[PDB]
Amino acid sequence: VNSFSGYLKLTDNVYIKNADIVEEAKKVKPTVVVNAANVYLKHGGGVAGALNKATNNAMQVESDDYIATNGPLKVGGSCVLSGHNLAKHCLHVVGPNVNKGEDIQLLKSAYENFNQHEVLLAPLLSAGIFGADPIHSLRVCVDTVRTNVYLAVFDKNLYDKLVSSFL
Ligand SMILES: O=c1ccc2ccc(O)cc2o1
Repeated sequence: VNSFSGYLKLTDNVYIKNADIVEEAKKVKPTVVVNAANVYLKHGGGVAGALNKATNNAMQVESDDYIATNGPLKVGGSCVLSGHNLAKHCLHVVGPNVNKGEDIQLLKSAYENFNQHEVLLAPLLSAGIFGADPIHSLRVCVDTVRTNVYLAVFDKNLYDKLVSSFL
């Protein structure tokens, strides 16, 4: 049993809810929240900007030190950093950004990072301002992630379309 509430079960391991991932993280304090990161960990907008704002910019300060030491992530890659006030850990995962021309095949590689964690609160990778089709992102998630993933979908309209089109 875990603390996640109000989710719709899609598969053995994947759950979905219409929720603000920031508000959900603040309520649950999950072991792992996933950030929709870029390779520079520049948390300007979308999920990343909202998560970082909720940490009062402490996520960005920590991320800048990580990049100064390690250099940029790979598209499809990840790193584990603090979850600050939102979670124990934040798994920063880089899905391909269609609005930068990145290979959508890298979305599966991005979701493979989730398998290193038994339970996660996450957004749909490469959705929103990353430009991918969220229906596709949900299909890749279900077909790639084997650990237990609780997906928070920001738009109510999109949530209802993801559920009503799910195979
Ligand atoms: O300001 C916000 C608050 C949460 C949030 C959550 C997801 C997203 O794509 C954008 C967002 O912007």
